[PDB]
Amino acid sequence: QKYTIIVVGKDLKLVERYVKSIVKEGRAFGISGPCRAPVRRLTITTRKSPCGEGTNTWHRFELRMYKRTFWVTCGGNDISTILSKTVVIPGIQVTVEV
Amino acid sequence: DLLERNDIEVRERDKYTVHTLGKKKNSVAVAFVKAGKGDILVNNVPLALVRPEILRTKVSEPIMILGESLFKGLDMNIKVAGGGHVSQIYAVRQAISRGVLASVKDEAARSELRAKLVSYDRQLVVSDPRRCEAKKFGGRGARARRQKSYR
Amino acid sequence: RRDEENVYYSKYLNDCIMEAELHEFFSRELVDAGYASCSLCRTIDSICVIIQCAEPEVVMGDNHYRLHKIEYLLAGRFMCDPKNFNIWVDKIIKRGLSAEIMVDNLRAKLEEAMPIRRAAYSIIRTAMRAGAAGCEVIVAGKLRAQRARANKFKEGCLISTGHPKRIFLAEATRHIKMRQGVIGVKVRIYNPNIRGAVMPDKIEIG
Amino acid sequence: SSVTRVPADVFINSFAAHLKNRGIIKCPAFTDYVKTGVSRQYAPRDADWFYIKAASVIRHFYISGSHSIGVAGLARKYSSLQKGKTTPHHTKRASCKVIRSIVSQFLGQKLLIAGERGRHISPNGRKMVEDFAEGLQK
Amino acid sequence: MVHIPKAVYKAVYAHLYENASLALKEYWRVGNVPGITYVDENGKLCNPTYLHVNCIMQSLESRGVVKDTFAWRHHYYLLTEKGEQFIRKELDLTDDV
Amino acid sequence: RETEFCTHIAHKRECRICGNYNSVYRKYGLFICRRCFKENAGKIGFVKL
RNA sequence: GACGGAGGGGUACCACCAGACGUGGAGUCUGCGGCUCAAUCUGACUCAACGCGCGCACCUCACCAGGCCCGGACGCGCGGAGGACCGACAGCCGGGCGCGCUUUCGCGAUCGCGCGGGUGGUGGUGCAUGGCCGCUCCCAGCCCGUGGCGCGAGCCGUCUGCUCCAUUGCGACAACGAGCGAGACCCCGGCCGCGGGCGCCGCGGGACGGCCCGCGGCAGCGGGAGGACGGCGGGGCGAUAGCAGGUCUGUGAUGCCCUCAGACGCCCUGGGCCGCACGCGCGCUACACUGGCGGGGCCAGCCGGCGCCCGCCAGGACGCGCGGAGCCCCCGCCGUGGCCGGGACCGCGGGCUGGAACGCCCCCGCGCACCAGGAAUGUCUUGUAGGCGCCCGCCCCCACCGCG
Repeated sequence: QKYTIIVVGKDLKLVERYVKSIVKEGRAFGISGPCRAPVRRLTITTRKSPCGEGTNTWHRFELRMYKRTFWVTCGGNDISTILSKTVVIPGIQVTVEV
Repeated sequence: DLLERNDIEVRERDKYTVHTLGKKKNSVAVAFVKAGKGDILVNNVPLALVRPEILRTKVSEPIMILGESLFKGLDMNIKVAGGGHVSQIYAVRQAISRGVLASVKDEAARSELRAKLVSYDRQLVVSDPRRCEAKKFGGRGARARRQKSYR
Repeated sequence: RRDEENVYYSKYLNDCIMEAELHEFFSRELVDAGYASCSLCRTIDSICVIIQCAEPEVVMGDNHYRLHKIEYLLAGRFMCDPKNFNIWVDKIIKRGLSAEIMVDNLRAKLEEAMPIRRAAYSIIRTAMRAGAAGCEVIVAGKLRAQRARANKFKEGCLISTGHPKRIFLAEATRHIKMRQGVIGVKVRIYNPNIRGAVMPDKIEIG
Repeated sequence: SSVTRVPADVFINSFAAHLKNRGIIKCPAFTDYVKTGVSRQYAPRDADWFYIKAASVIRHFYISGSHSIGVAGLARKYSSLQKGKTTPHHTKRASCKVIRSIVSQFLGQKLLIAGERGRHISPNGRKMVEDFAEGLQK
Repeated sequence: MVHIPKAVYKAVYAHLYENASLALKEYWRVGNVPGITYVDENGKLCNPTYLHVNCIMQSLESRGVVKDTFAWRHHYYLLTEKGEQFIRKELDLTDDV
Repeated sequence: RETEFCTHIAHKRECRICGNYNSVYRKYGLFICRRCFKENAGKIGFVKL
């Protein structure tokens, strides 16, 4: 059975290692090539000032969300083996699907 | 319409041998040459029929620089997606010239068609990047700011 | 080629704002144990918080039940399964180098009413000893007067601008409360030796 | 290819004339006293407008190839801006009831097929669009 | 003066005594706290009013049964030892428990 | 006072942190004060650049 | 140190030059002033106030006209079980809510009262403050340690030279070494690979004043070339010392302070911020034919849903996952006429959103000024000005707004 895997990482460097680990754990289970979802840019522009006094300077805050595409043809136990096998780094999105 | 897998998705089989591109002002064009009877079509529309009627001459400049012999055998299929009307005619010209260059690229004869075309018109071969700038706060444009009331 | 309604992104957002609510609860909860960095990773409805801290003993304690009661409190608040909320507290090296501990220590030292210059001068020493080349302490407010002023006591060279500033500085802001009024203390600690890389302009040429 | 080689506007005007003689469409009563679009405040002065529009809907469906898109998509193709406001001008879509009443009429005459969702040019209709283009070619 | 129900008073006390965890989001009269269920005299397990519960939250704070660490518009209460003994007496519960 | 208290129904969207009912900025589902967001957007991971 | 209608050097479209396209003059929009009202809530006023504090029917909301209610916690003294507290049928009053009254059914210590101490507040003071921004500050400035110099305050370094854009360098010197700011970094872009796939997106190189020629110790200067790219992009971060600049009305940031049970607490209803002789600031639409008209072609990007019928529309019913501008281009038409420009106001209707228009949308009307704008002024040099559309924020509805 083939299971869909999606990983969302805010920091590109933190997901960069995770994608390298994903190939080095599921190679026998034939993990899919890591297509990268186009960045989802969460953008908030807020006036920098607590008040509205002074020039209207704007504070731009952006969270870039990166996502990767993975599929593994393996047993029900085998995805769980890769889920334990992949490098665990904190604050990551883990997806198990059918 | 922006740099997707659209480049090869339009045609299945009918393999084209020479691939070329022409991209300016966000208008990107992918040109595929099967080297048949020499006819050129852009976006399913024959190159001799171009939507701007004055800008058919701009599109037919690569063809005007070299003799009929070069285009006698080069069958080009072009696909321009995105950008704008004028950025699409400008893109077409760049792609047609990349197609002639790709036919004679291995020989030192690539130099002859690059010199003649470029000398008559710059950007026939090259593509001037000139991308659009970003609006900044306090203005309606990158170089334009709102009128100042006092002083 | 897809339906653009992926809610994975929205879930990611609610874990970030959970840490952000936690970061503030832990600040009220553990000013005694020097709460500092917090991260959260939940794999499959597991939930694990790594609180890098100055001291984990007040957080944990006998039977690690103080930690457990805090874990229950958040399991109830975030409506997660009770006891499913799990936290591991780690002791941090170079207590002086992390300024969230140093600013916390200063604010509480200032309360005992010690000399304000002496307070900063003692904190300045423990950061330089911990290795920070740049140490900056600024206390501002109505200090020993009915008028505002800012008193910067600084030992060493600190970068103040640019991309290195974001990763090579430890600015921590705390708001002391006093009968006169709030006299906020700000401590910024700069480490060129951050081990994450080198200063962009530092040419070793050895 | 065939109709694509022909200038689409030239083909649209010539085919609309053919559709009227061929009895295709047969314009409804409401179309004489109606102005296409919420943006246009003036009715078309062409008097053959419901035929010129009907060449546009069926030939644009030929351009769909296999899309099977609906009436609102075609309405967007003929949309323009609403003026007459102190506020700046904004694009408003064409009136759907006119567009619905030609795509339904074309399917009713079997020139179009409702495969799923909207409509794509029927094989019987596919000959008609190519046929007229061949007449234009010579 | 609020006629706070004894059932709602005891169930909240047990929830705090057992979990040392009560989290009360700021709320007005409308709405019901999620996580507490009380027996009606009509024999029904229900959800208690946020207002009555709020006065229980304030009675335990004014007793000293809890420690307040309010953050981000959410109250945070941990049971205190002096309160731990007190809750047992009201709930008719034992020290060994 | 059961009828009087809170008879009127309306959205009362406020910042999660402050409770102010103005500038809620729920653009991405964040019920966040614009002034309060300025205070704590670093933990949410938003970066200035 | 600051000033000079002092001298010499630089330098910047928030300076000018050559220009551009505007404003000011008209109609409207929004803000500000005044005026007026029960209230028309307020901040604030040269740059650095004036569509600014991110969409006021209600809520917001702070203002006003009312109307409930306590949510005064705990302690202490005192009171309390057939009752501490309270809740309601009808009738009436009051828009109305056993609010309250006539009254008479319920109800259960949850607590009544006096004192200490709460409790809140968009009440005040930003001349008590923190934090945060604005501005000084298209500006390169700031500064130890040791040595020198003066009784010292203070100088020297930290420079009357030449170069940069730049305390950018180079060269010389009672300085000699540093440091921070500059720069560097970072974010994107255009280019070229290496891999990957549902998604064009992960990782790297590529440009450095190198090369050529002149000129200068030099720093560098000005041309050429070679190349996507050439010599401060298009951003972010922005030292030091400050300003009684602004914000206590963003908050469980806050002192002092004020109210606190007929509350300056909170809810509920109705109004106000949008009232208009008038002055001004930011805008939007104009003044037509380099146009309106409107029948087709047709291309977007931040990035993105549609189908089927019903309806002139506006919308709606019904199901499903889908899917893309204007300008311009051609062809008609009107023909220099306040006209076929302009759409401000007004009168019938038809929808929508909500609990409610007093909101918006549309259809038929209606046809105000306005025929290129005085003194003044405002921002700009490549994908730039301008023209032209679109998206989101705040949003129930709604953008002439902001950010894109």
